[PDB]
Amino acid sequence: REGVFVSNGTHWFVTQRNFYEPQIITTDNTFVSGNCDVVIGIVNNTVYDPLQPELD
Amino acid sequence: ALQIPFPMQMAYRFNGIGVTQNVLYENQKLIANQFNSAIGKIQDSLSSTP
Repeated sequence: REGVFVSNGTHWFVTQRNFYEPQIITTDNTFVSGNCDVVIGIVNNTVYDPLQPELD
Repeated sequence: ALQIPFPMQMAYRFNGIGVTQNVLYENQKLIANQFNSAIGKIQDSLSSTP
């Protein structure tokens, strides 16, 4: 939604563009669009959803 | 100067005019073709215009 996917060699994060402040990639800060074979250069990683661990 | 891949830069600009960036990643090929054609016609237009 805002920022860029940044990797530090082994882990992926989302960070605002103008100042480094890494956050975990979550369902809250990303949005979905179509299947993942049309975009070029797409990569794989876990996008945690905060509702599952709570299991309310 | 901080380097950034050119398609991500254009996604930034698309976002700037109020169109979400997924619109660019799904039409990267088409957009590149339109841009190439426009740049090609500029020189011909400048030369034929009196």
